[PDB]
Amino acid sequence: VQLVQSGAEVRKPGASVKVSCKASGYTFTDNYIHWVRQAPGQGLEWMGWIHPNSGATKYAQKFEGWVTMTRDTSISTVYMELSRSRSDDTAVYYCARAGLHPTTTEYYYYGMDVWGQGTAVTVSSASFKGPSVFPLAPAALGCLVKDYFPEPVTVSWNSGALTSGVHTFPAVLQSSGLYSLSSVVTVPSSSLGTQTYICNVNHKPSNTKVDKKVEP
Amino acid sequence: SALTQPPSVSVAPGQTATITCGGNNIGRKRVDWFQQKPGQAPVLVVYSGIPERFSDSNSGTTATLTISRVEAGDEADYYCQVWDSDSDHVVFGGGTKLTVLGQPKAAPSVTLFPPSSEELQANKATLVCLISDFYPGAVTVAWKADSSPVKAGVETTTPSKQSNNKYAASSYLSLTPEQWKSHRSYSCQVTHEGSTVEKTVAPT
Repeated sequence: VQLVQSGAEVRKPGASVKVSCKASGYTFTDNYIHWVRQAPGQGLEWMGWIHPNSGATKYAQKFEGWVTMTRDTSISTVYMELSRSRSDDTAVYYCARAGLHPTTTEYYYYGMDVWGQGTAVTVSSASFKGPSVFPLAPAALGCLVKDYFPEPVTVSWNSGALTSGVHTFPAVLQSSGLYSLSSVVTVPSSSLGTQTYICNVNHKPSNTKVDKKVEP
Repeated sequence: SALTQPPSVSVAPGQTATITCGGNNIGRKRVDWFQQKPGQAPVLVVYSGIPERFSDSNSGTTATLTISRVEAGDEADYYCQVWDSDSDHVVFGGGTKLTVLGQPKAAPSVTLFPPSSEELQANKATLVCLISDFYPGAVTVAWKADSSPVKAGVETTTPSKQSNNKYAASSYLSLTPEQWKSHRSYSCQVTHEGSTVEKTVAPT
């Protein structure tokens, strides 16, 4: 039994996100399905559960009124859309199934045993932008992809020919809302002038891919 | 209607880790335990003879999961939850960052690049301090320019581990082009476990 959630989401404030949780491997109407939400780099927080059979909804205290949890049964999937999102709602949302059967008759609450992948939802007021790649001259070489959104930019060197010393770093989100990352590759000092290195920064969301060259 | 969990716990490999989840009237309730390795979704923990590393134990007031014979694959966050029958809330814990301190120290190699020549044609400047292969995680980074610290525009990454299981981070210092050409030299004074590494660049 495995749960499959929807793809990653990136929406501006005011736009609605819908995370679908698909269940395969059991009688769909058997047990509950909860929706734990994890903030960026923080602890888990409960959102509520939905019984796919009856269709009832039980929402958490701070998640009521703006979170609607639906069910389909026909496609054997569960939803959890949030109409009119906000910039503080950026988080990784998780669906779970209460598959654990109680070890006692006193406390008959099924525990979460099967967990979905986790649809990383990112909500921010920034508009899409393409990374401007600059060369970092020199031993160690380097590249700079500056001021871009939304994550991710996939950086490799020489169209995948180089993997020895490449160490593409993590993006440092600036105050303006635009990300920025650098990629450095240590190449032998004797080779400079006898080898051409090219950044292969490729940013699909902005449809911007540039093979810029690093030269002294 | 709350559950307490310590923020950090450091245990040597092969020892015994003891995580606590403090509630009240939790004797009847059975607290489930979770394990969220970084990135991946949390996986619900499930407990001579058949040897057992994990033992779920509850004792009325504070229920403590005990990890025995700590392995490197146990380094993760651990959570606890229970159904509040009184208030009808499943209450999660704060999560305990179990850190396995088996790996030894490693001085951080620092690489610093000056503003690109193409940057300055756009009338903008951005230096870049790159600290790689550090350990454990302390990387206090300070920006000194022309023998004076510069704090305006310094932006540093929060440390994140890498493929070699050593932690590396980065720091950027946006600047005006007229200011960058004015001073004689710049420096990225990175401090780590009391030891400071420094690289210097100049407007050539």
